[PDB]
Amino acid sequence: GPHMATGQDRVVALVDMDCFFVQVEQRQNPHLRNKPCAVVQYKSWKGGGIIAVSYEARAFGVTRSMWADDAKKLCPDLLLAQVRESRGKANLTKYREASVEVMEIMSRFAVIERASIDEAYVDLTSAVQERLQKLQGQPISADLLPSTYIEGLPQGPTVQKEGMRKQGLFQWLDSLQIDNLTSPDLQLTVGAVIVEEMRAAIERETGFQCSAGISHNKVLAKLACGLNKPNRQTLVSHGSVPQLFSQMPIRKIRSLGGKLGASVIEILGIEYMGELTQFTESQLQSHFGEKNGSWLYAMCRGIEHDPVKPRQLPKTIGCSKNFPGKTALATREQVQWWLLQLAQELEERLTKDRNDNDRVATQLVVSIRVQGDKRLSSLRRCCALTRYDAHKMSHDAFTVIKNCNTSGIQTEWSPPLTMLFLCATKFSAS
DNA sequence: ATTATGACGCT
DNA sequence: AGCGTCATG
Ligand SMILES: [Mn+2]
Ligand SMILES: [Mn+2]
Ligand SMILES: [Mn+2]
Repeated sequence: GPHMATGQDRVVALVDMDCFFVQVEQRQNPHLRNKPCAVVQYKSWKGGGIIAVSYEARAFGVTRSMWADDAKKLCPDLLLAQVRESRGKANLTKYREASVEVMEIMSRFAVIERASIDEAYVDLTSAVQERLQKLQGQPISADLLPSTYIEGLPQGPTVQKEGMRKQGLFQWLDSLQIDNLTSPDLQLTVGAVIVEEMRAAIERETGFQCSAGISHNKVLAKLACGLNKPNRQTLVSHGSVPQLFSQMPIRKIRSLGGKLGASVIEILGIEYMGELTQFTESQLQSHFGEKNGSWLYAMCRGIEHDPVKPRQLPKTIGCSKNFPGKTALATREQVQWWLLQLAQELEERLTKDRNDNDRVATQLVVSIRVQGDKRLSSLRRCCALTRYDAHKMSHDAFTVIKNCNTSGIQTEWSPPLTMLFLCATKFSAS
């Protein structure tokens, strides 16, 4: 009735860089621009594993996780850029620095939450109130929203993509009641104006294009961002949620793409996010736990309260390498050499971090995988991180993993190691 | 033999 | 603390 809280109090955007590592490489090498191209890690095994794909190449079926040799079967003219290798491993510094460029631009408009190397949520509620006070009642011109889709429109009583985008936007803007600064649809619209400006600033100042979603919470903003890529933004209003969710597979919503979403589907006998509305909050909590159940109950109605956290920097700084199949580490000298390689990269990144961000890590986490273990991590052990020195860090990691060697020979390592991972955590202002 | 990250929930 | 899940450039 009048006391139902519809979760329309915030304006939240999710900005995601289009095929990010590809764009970084295309900015650096103009010969790659506007071409089918992909970014690969390594090269010897099947041409390298693809981790990013330009939209031109996606049209040929090239995807992330493809081996480049297989991708070349789909797209023989595919161009490839390789991630830098340093100390025997992939080194992603170039992409982390490019990410910082984008994040610093976004931070000029509002508080952001770094959600990945190429995406950030934006809490625009306050910026929207500001812009609405500046608009002094003036209507919102379509010219202010030149790359915005309104999800669900056009509807009701041109066969070109841009024509439909414009028709839907016109329908939306024509319905807009711009006379109260408290309408959630108006607030979302102003949010989209701001996101147009933010995306223009990112492209002007970095060369990088991005997509974005604008809605009332993080989950809807992320979902919205995916609806119209690349180089476009999408507004998902509260009112669009019933129709949008009525045919939305459950796995498309962030956090439901894995085992939990599979159990929602199997236990409840449903397929689409909207079907969740027919269950009581207690029913959902009974199957999926109190937190998940309350979250699902609100989220299938378009409502979620998870805040945009004020955090532009990563909480951990880590280094990892797999040693698959026959290249697993089987001698103590091997394990120690690779721990040193990882620790040297970690030292370099940590020292840069301390200089840039006025903080120091205080905990070192060591994770390994042993051959024949199905898990991603066989074992995790922590120890104190008291100095940014790679030799000490690698000695300490060896000390906390040494008792895993079930070999009679101390020169051999059994069972061989298929993964090493060093992660610095628990940062403190320095 | 996708690999290299990173956040967060659970107990 | 150590383990598992989700995301996935
Ligand atoms: Mn992206
Ligand atoms: Mn992303
Ligand atoms: Mn992606």
